[PDB]
Amino acid sequence: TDLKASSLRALKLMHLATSANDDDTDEKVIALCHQAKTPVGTTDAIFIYPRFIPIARKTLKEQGTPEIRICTSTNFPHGNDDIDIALAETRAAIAYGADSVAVVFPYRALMAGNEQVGFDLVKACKEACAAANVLLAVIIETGELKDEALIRKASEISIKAGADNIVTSTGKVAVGATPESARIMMEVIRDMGVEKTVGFIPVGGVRTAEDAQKYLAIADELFGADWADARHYAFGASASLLASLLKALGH
Repeated sequence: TDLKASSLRALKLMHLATSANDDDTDEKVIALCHQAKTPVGTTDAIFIYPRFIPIARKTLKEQGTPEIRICTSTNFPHGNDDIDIALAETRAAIAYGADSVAVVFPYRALMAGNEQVGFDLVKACKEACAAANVLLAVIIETGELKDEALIRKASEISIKAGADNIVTSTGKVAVGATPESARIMMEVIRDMGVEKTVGFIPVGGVRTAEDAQKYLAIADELFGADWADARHYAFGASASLLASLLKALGH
C-alpha cells in the first residue's frame, strides 16, 4: 500500500505529454486532455507544443477540469544559443496562453566554454514570463551534458538566472533522466538553498509506478516528505506511465 500511495501521489504530479512517437495533433491533444482526467483524480498539467494551447484550454474547460495547467516548450529541443529567437518564442508561448514555459538551456555553448550566454538567455526569458505571471522552467538536457560537473554547472547557472524549475531532458534525445542525474540536480537545489523557489522535473526514465516511487524517495530524503508538491515536483511522462500508475491503483 506504500506503492499505492506514491502511485496516486505521482499521478497528481504528472505533466502528461503525448508519446515520443506521436509528436502532436489537434485531435491527439484533445485526447490527451481526456486522459488527464481519471477516476482517481487529474494530472497536474499537460505538456504540449505552443500552437495547441488554445484548443487544449477550451477542451480542459469544457470537460470540467479548468484547474489542469498547460506547460509548453521554447528554444526546443535544440537548445541553440540565439537569445533573440528564444525570447521571441517565449513571448509567443505566453501569448498563446501557457501557464508554464520550459526553455532549453544552451547546453552546447556551455560545453564549448560559454557560461555567460546560458545566464543571459534564461534571464531574458524569465523576465518575460515573470511579467506575465508564467513560470519559467529550464531544460538542461542531462543526457547530452553527461558529465556530472557540467550538469551541476548548468543547474547552477539556470537557478542564478531565475529558473522557477530545472528539468533534466527535452524527451527528444535518446537519454532522459536517470536516478544519478536527478540526484545531482536536486543536490544543487539543496546546496544553493533555493528549494523554496526552485522545483525539479525528471523527463524520461520514469516508465513504471515503481520508478516513480524511487524518484519521489530521492525528493523526500533531500527536502522532507512535504516538499514535492505540484509546484516543486512533476513527472514529465506520457500515457504509458499514467496507465501503470492507474493499474497499481486497481483501475
